[PDB]
Amino acid sequence: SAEKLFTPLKVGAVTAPNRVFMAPLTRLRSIEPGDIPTPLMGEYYRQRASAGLIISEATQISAQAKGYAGAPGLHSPEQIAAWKKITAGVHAEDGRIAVQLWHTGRISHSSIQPGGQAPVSASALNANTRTSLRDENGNAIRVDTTTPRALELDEIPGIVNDFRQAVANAREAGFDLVELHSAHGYLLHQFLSPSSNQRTDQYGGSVENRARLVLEVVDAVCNEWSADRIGIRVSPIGTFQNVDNGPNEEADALYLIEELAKRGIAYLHMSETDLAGGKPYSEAFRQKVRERFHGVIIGAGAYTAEKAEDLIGKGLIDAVAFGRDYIANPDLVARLQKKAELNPQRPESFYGGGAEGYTDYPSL
Ligand SMILES: Cc1cc2nc3c(=O)[nH]c(=O)nc-3n(C[C@H](O)[C@H](O)[C@H](O)COP(=O)(O)O)c2cc1C
Ligand SMILES: C[C@]12C=CC(=O)C=C1CC[C@@H]1[C@@H]2C(=O)C[C@@]2(C)[C@H]1CC[C@]2(O)/C(O)=C/O
Repeated sequence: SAEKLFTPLKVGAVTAPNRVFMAPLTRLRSIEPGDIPTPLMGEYYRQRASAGLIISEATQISAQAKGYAGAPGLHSPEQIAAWKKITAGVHAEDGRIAVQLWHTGRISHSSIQPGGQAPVSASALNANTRTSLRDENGNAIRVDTTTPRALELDEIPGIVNDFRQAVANAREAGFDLVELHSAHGYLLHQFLSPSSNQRTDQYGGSVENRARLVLEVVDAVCNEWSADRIGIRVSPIGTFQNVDNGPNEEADALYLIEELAKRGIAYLHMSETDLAGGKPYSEAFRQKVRERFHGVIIGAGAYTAEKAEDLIGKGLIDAVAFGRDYIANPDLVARLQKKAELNPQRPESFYGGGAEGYTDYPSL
């Protein structure tokens, strides 16, 4: 029963009974055509309802936002109807669930874009990585990303509106909170990073300009619903999927965080490392972040329970989001509380497929 990991925490409009959160995890098992959540996905989330808070797999705010075959959306009536069943399942088990909303930007492929056209981004620069599509048999396959088209200035308001509309849809779908995906090299992060943003208008250049889009989105969704329903995920230190954070990452991160604090949003979710190597956050930096944000702070990235307890005990973060351990342990909370062994992970089934390696992992 660790120490503080199993104590309640007020997270915006809801109250988590523990600080063991389920990180957003793309599993690519949605129905196509339609990018529709499935009953299987509903079962998967229901099995993990004991989490202090479940943060859903990244979900499209629009069809244009799609970058992976199998990722769900929250823009169509069918998607809203399917998500409604999933959130109800989680609530039936007394859990809480937030929907992570994204626009993949340049991490996409023309074959899954509307009209088969090139994807969009801050600038016309290829992501230089491989996204996941589906072959003729419906199996996940890695394919090089398509070079994007730079969004025209007059197209930006539309992007902001898509985020706003998706949040309105999330409210109807029964989600408890929404998490804006402003990390890991996706659209919002593409604007935030100098490496992927070479714009010469007000959306490029200074950190103020680079953060303009994400802050416009934050304001739009706070106005649409309520600030205490809004969370945001950032990965401001280091490099993620080829997108770094510039030569002044620390200062730029604090600027963004101070701006986010002004909106009084529910939480700040910090993704500290990418799947590969990554420089550890200094306690000094954590302190700088803590004193600038007055909401819940969630730490994530190869966390150990011990590390979570250490940082929560030091008053630097409030909760921890576990990714892969949640894939393999539906009842991770109980296991960590009883200090029980965990099920082994099967990475081969992280993406695509069906029930195997998804609803496959037993609870105690
Ligand atoms: C299979 C897989 C899918 C992921 N999908 C997402 C996602 O959709 N959105 C996101 O922000 N991060 C995503 N991540 C990152 C996780 O949220 C988490 O931060 C990461 O797994 C590192 O923590 P861990 O060591 O506890 O797994 C993904 C990671 C994995 C392994
Ligand atoms: C975890 C991840 C990272 C951050 C995020 O927000 C969402 C995801 C889900 C998809 C993952 C992605 C990666 O880290 C890169 C992967 C693993 C991709 C699927 C195929 C992939 O693009 C890879 O094979 C390219 O090398």
